[PDB]
Parts: sequence; structure tokens; C-alpha cells
Amino acid sequence: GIEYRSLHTSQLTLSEKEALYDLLIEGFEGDFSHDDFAHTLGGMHVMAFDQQKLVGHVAIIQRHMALDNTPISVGYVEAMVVEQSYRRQGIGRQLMLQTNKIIASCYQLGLLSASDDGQKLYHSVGWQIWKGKLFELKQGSYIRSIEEEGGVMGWKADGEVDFTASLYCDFRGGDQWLEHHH
Amino acid sequence: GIEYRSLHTSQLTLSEKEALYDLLIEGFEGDFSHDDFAHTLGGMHVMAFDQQKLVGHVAIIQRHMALDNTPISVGYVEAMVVEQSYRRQGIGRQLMLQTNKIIASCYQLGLLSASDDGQKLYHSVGWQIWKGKLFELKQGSYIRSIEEEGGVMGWKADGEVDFTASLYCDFRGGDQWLEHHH
Ligand SMILES: CC(C)(COP(=O)(O)OP(=O)(O)OC[C@H]1O[C@@H](n2cnc3c(N)ncnc32)[C@H](O)[C@@H]1OP(=O)(O)O)[C@@H](O)C(=O)NCCC(=O)NCCS
Ligand SMILES: CC(C)(COP(=O)(O)OP(=O)(O)OC[C@H]1O[C@@H](n2cnc3c(N)ncnc32)[C@H](O)[C@@H]1OP(=O)(O)O)[C@@H](O)C(=O)NCCC(=O)NCCS
Repeated sequence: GIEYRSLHTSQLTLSEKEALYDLLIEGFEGDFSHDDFAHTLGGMHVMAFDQQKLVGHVAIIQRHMALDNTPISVGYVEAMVVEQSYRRQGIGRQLMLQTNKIIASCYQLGLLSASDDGQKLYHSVGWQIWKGKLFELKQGSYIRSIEEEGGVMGWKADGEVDFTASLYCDFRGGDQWLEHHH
Repeated sequence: GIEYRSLHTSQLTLSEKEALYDLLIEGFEGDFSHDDFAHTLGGMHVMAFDQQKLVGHVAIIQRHMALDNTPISVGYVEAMVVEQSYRRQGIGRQLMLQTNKIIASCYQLGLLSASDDGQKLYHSVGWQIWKGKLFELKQGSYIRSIEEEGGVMGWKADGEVDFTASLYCDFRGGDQWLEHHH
């Protein structure tokens, strides 16, 4: 069947990294830059394989944030993709359940960014919309990230996380702006 | 001989985590709290083993910082320890060389905190004192971390890192203060 392996970036072979880049480009329909690839590296990769062949991926990146004024360790989930011909068979769900187990063993909180349609998969494995305010650094000072509110979901490993509290994010750059649409 | 394995926190067994806690407490001479242990978890552990037995460790934690106003991905090295009876045989050095290879495959910059005596080991494997200013968040705003300047060393994976530039750190809490000594 499908076999799942969880590997840190440092544990990947060159072959596996090239196959990951291929899966990401194709699965994101060519909207996937060198910075987006760099942005996926440095943490854990949960990967699905059909015999030797990479067919699914999600990354978990460690981030260090503040919940109101208290430090909180975050596992930040990104770059979820399943090869188009392998979709709608539960691989995405399995990737997320493995991801939840990593978060539970390692971090206080899981966070991710999803579109409205995108959210159902995550919600089926326990994720919930973050209700509180979000803040990001802009030219060295915190400013509320209205854009992103409602698009961020979380998953509670540390039972004392208030999803209505304010999160103050670490800097990850990647053009941040508030959309205004008439 | 000594065998080296690099494992993410999520890949450790319960036995291995308990042995890691034991090594850390003993190797840090009982100055090692639950928060200090939590602070070591969530990234990579480079570990040295004598047959089945854990004898050395160092952790690499992903951090996301700003170099002046540009994002920089950091591998933050912490919790280096070798069992006292195994010291002065090159295990510490080997742990650091494995650590440097992780940094080179994953991050733009390695950073760590060392005492004056502590620095020689790191300097023997290419690390250098960060010369620029350091900034940390305090009640939500950046303030210069004078305390820490001179105690932080870096190791350049991304050849365009200016060690005289200002680093703006992510929040990791753990009582921050400037010492004043007469
Ligand atoms: C999002 C994505 C990873 C989902 O992967 P997947 O393997 O198809 O996910 P799953 O199969 O677990 O779940 C997908 C859907 O198939 C349905 N499904 C899963 N297994 C099934 C089975 N045996 N029979 C019928 N339906 C099934 C699920 O019900 C889920 O429901 P939905 O139609 O209501 O959305 C995939 O569509 C993808 O790679 N998209 C492009 C990249 C992307 O947008 N990624 C997210 C970035 S945040
Ligand atoms: C710091 C520490 C990890 C070093 O581990 P180690 O395995 O002894 O390190 P190494 O053997 O690679 O290097 C240590 C010294 O032994 C010397 N040495 C290494 N191999 C040798 C050999 N075969 N023969 C003689 N000397 C040797 C090295 O020259 C180095 O030089 P130094 O005396 O000038 O400092 C260890 O002392 C320790 O665990 N300390 C307590 C925890 C701590 O303070 N950690 C750092 C937190 S930032």
C-alpha cells in the first residue's frame, strides 16, 4: 500500500529532495518558487510513498511565537500536497494524522494557513479556526495581521491554549499586505 | 566505537527521551529545569552512543530571525553535553561537525550561546563571535540585548551573512535581563 515515512530535511537524500521539489511544483500547479521551497525546508517532512515513489507530502516547521505575553512553541504546517492521480483516497488525511502526532510529541500548538475550501480536511482531523487577533512584525514593530485572521487554523497539544488570545508571530517575510476589495 | 545518530524529537523513543533527560541533568550538574528540557525539544538531536548507551548530545532548534530587515533562517545550537567519563576524546567536536552539516543542509545561519571558556570548542570548528548588535522582544517591542552581545557565536552557511549586521531574534522567553556588575 502506501507507506509513510517522517524525515527531517537533513535526513533526505538528494534524490528525495528533487522528487519533493517535483511533487510540490506539480501539485501546486506551477505556483511554487525557490523561496517557497526554502520555506518548506528545515523541519519535518511527512511523506507518502507508493513503493519507491513519492506521492504525498506535508511539512512541519518549528516556530516560536507569543500568546499574549507568554512564549509558545508552534509546529507550523505547510506545503501539503498529494499527487493528483492519488487524491481522494485518504492520503491527505493520513499525512495530517501523522502531522498531529508530531505536534503532540513536540510543540504546544499547531498552526497552519488554509483557504475556505481547504479548511474541511483540517477540520476533519480536529483543527479549528484561530479566533483571536494575529500580529506580525512590519519594519521591526508588531502590527495586527487583519488579512490573515480567519485563514489560520490551530490544533491544541497544550490543553491550556486559548484560541481567542492574541498570537504574535515570528518573522518569516514573504510579502505581507492587507487586501482591500470593493 | 562511538556511533552517532541524528534524530528529530518526534523520532525518539520514550527510553531515548528519558536517557536524554538523564544525560542533560547530569552533564549540566543539576542545573537543568523542565523548561530547559522543553527548550531542547522540537528540533534535531545529534547523539552519540557507546553500544546501546547515550553518551553525548547536542540539539539544533529552528529559529526565524531578521538580519537588519531581511528574514534569515537559523539553526540554534543548544544543550551540548558529553558524559563526564567520555570527555576529552573528540566526541564534542564530532557532535559539532554533525551539527554544522545539518546547518549547511537546512539553514542560512547557525547561532549559539557560549561562555568565554566554552567558545574554544566551537571556534575549532569554524564558529565566530557575532559582532553586530542583537535585539530581543521585551513586552512586545524590540530592545537591544546588550547582555548577550559577545556571548553569541555564528556559523555561516549562506555565504552572504554579514556578522556585523544587527540580528532581531524570535521570542523564546526565559528571563532576559542585563547584568550590572561593579
Ligand atoms: C488538499 C490535498 C492535499 C488533499 O489530498 P487528498 O489525498 O485528496 O485528501 P483526502 O483523500 O484525505 O481527502 C480529500 C477528500 O476526498 C474524500 N475522500 C478521501 N478518501 C476517500 C475514499 N476512499 N472514497 C471517496 N472519497 C474519499 C475526503 O472525503 C475529502 O473530502 P472532500 O471531497 O469533502 O474535500 C490535495 O487535494 C492537494 O494536494 N491539493 C493541492 C495542494 C494544496 O492545495 N494543498 C494545501 C495547501 S494549505
Ligand atoms: C563542552 C563539552 C561538551 C565538551 O565535550 P568533549 O567531548 O570533552 O569535547 P572534545 O573532546 O571534542 O574537546 C574538548 C577538549 O578535549 C581536547 N581533546 C579532544 N580529544 C582529545 C584526545 N584524543 N586527547 C587529548 N585531548 C583531547 C580538545 O582538545 C578540547 O580542547 P580543550 O582542553 O582545549 O578545551 C563537555 O565538557 C561537557 O559536556 N560539558 C558540560 C556541558 C556544557 O557546558 N555544555 C555547553 C553548553 S553551551
